[PDB]
Amino acid sequence: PDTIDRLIADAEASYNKWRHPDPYIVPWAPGGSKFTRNPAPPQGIEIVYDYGREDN
Amino acid sequence: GGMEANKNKFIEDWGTARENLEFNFRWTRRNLALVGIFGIAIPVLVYKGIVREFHMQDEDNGRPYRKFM
Amino acid sequence: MYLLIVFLPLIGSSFAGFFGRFLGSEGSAIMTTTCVSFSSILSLIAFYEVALGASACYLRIAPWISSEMFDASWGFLFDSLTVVMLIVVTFISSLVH
Amino acid sequence: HLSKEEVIQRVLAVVKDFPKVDPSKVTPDVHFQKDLGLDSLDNVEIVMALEEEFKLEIPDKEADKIDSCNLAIEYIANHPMA
Amino acid sequence: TTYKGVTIHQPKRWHTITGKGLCAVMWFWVLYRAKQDGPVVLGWRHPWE
Amino acid sequence: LMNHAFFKALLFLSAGSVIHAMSDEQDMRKMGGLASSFPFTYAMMLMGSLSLIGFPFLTGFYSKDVILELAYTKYTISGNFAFWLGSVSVLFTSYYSFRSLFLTFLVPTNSFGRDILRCHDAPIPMAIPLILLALGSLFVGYLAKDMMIGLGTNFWANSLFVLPKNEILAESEFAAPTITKLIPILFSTSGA
Amino acid sequence: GRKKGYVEFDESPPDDFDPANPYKDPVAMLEMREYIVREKWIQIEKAKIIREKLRWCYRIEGVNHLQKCRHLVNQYLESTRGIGWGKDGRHPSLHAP
Amino acid sequence: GSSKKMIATQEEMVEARVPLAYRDQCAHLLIPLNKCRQAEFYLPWKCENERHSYEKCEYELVMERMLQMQKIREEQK
Amino acid sequence: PSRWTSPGHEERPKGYLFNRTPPPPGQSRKWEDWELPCYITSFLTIVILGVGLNAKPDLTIETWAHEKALERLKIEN
Amino acid sequence: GDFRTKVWSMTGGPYCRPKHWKRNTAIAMFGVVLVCIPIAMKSAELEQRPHHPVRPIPSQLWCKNFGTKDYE
Amino acid sequence: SGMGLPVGKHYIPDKPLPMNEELLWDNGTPFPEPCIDRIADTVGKYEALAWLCGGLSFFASLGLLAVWNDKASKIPFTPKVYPYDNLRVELGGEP
Repeated sequence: PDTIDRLIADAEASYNKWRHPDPYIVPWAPGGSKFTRNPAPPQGIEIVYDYGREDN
Repeated sequence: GGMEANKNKFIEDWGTARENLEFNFRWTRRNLALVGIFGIAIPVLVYKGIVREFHMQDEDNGRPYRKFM
Repeated sequence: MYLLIVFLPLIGSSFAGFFGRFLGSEGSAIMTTTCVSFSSILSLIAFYEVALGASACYLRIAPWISSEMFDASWGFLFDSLTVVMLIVVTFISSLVH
Repeated sequence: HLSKEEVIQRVLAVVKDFPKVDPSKVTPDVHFQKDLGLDSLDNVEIVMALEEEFKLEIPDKEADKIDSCNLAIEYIANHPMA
Repeated sequence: TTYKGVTIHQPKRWHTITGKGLCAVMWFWVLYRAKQDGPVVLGWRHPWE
Repeated sequence: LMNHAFFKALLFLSAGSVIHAMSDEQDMRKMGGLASSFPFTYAMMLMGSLSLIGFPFLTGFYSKDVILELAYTKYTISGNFAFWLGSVSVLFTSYYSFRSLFLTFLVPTNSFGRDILRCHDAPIPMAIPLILLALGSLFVGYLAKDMMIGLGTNFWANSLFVLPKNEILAESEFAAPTITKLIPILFSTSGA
Repeated sequence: GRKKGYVEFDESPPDDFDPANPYKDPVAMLEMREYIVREKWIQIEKAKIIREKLRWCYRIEGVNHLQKCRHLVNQYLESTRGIGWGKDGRHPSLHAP
Repeated sequence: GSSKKMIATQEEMVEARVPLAYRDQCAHLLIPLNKCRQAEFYLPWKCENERHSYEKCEYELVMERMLQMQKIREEQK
Repeated sequence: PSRWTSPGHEERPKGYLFNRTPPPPGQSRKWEDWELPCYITSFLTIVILGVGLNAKPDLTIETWAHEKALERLKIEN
Repeated sequence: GDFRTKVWSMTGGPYCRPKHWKRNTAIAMFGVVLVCIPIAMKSAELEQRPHHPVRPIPSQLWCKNFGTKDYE
Repeated sequence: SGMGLPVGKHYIPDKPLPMNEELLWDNGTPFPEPCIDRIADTVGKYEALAWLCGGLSFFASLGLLAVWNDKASKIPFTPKVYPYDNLRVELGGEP
């Protein structure tokens, strides 16, 4: 397992050296062109009416 | 209504540490160099440049160079 | 005509941004597009008049920044170059709308 | 949204279109290592092919977690961008 | 039409007609202008010839 | 500037039509084989790209070629620098425009099957601007040549001022050798 | 209350003002300062009038504006010689007599 | 200099509003061409005779300058 | 169901202005104490500013010096 | 959305389709026509054309400041 | 154009924050990136600086080559001379 781990580390370094500068990303995937374009509204959000009044 | 932010202990600690930076000053080498460069040398250079601009204007006008503090 | 050229996009933009709840997604689009289209038509007429008629239109409304000789103003210089840019901007804006 | 039956059919097509796989013994509830006999690298190749067909991107951890047909169908059906 | 399991609908008739006609107009304009101003561009003869 | 406005707006509108139809793909590595499925949009892209390259007697042929001729005829260090970089930029522009055309439309399909099924060409209000921009990218360069870039035109009146010692338009037109006039076309076809 | 809305000032330096000792009389000092301000403003407005007629010369005359408005250019540039109060950054070739 | 006398005068060049950079010996032929261009909306197929004459005059001027510089270079060598 | 023909779904713009709960039908909302003085002083500010600034004589030193400069230029010329 | 229907925004909001958008757009057209009249009259009053045009032009119908300016 | 997926839950800090967390341009999304992002993560900052300096040096070398060319010394036409004293009065000379 030790030489397996060193092989894994060397392969990871080699991959980090030769990886594509701008790898393809699905547009809606994290980091794509469509990421967080028109997201659905978050749940559990409340709008309060008559916030500031002179008398309650 | 119940609009108060859900305060995070670590965020509040970060804010307090940021606003209490005065206790961490120690006159280290980096702090001394930064004070001597950006607190003295840069203002002195700016003042000298401004006085030089005024004196160049005086020379171009032919007047006698003005007196500054 | 020329202040209409300059301010027609502004009128449509202001009305659609202050009363967009009543115009809607289709009404606001129609309004902005027709304002820009009329601006482009008036720009073509101005091109005829100025560039093809060898004329030149000058306008001035208010001094804006008025100092001893800081002679700012709300003027409008309508030369052949200005009119060519007017056509380019207005036509592209209408097509993009 | 895309129907679960169509998800099952497309995943089964991806699995069946494999060299080291016998197309007869492919069922929505088979395991890559156990039933139809593939190693880890064939599993990740199949996951990549599923991504390419379905137009979706899986994080590496979940891609490793996908190790069987049933998991593949479950994940693809739960994904809203299938 | 479908070939293996994927069917692709034909592009709309007005799409095809518009694209083909506009490209044909482009190519005919290029050819006509080349015939008219060929020697002038290529230096064979001046415009006043 | 006017010619570039026309054909560049055309290119952007056509690319936006392609992107909108392809479910906001925007990446050329997954866009191959759309010439058949996008007849009108591909036609518009081809017209605009040829204009941008400066295919003879389009709207880009009447603008960039004269710029290159003037850069050559400006016998100065800056003129030589500009001429060299302009010629090489014409070569590179032809290369990347034709590469974009090939990758987006003519290269065999590399996109996912999900986008290929649901692809529809530009609707009427996305096609009316494209047709007008194509007509402009065809005839604006030819119609406005004598109006704007002509020899001693009083069209500009006093809007644009050029010193008598700085006018080299006629010098370029009647002095530039034929090979230097034809350099942009050769570089464009080599880049293609 | 004011009588009518038009300014009434005197176009003459205030009397009992000593140039040798301008600070002897405070009223004379302040009135002389006001008069100097008024004279400088008059010169500024004269330069502004010359500038306006120069700009309209440049607009009316087209390509041949360099020789038709040369006199106006020279007049304006000599008129802007001593306009300012603190324009010492302007080069003496254009701001010094 | 040049081998062509300047037919157009300063007064008529100013009246016609000929551009400054083109107030050369061919301005007398440019003046009718600019009037034609104004009359025909600067269309590139309307004023042909005047445009051809003006371009021929400009080409003659440029060829005169080329001959002068060639003579200068031959004298230098 | 064309977008240019079918009427819109919502009868009222979403939400309420100033996040104010609408009064029950047949009733008018009760004004705040500050509202009347604030609106009266706003209207008074508008009318006072407009009327006074438009009716104020143009007795500026700039216009006075412009008139004097015009007189001096006419005298000199 | 679920909570966006309770948020009042000047420019409609997400998916703003009022029931009477046609009538509102007609009223907006009329408002543009009304507001453009003073602007057009001010344009016709303030335009200055020192050069008489070569051809008759539409601006000659209302604008009268044609050739009435001199630099003296 | 069209509604997308929900962004998801952001990061609630559970460990003491760094003293420069304002240099973390975090949205309401679980994928924050610093306000200053290096587009080419593969190359180091100094390597990128060296490559950019090489490109600018190529531009400067091409400019020096243009200077060494002396194209103005090989002009084929004599400078144009205008009539009426080289348009002195028209350009603004003293009449």
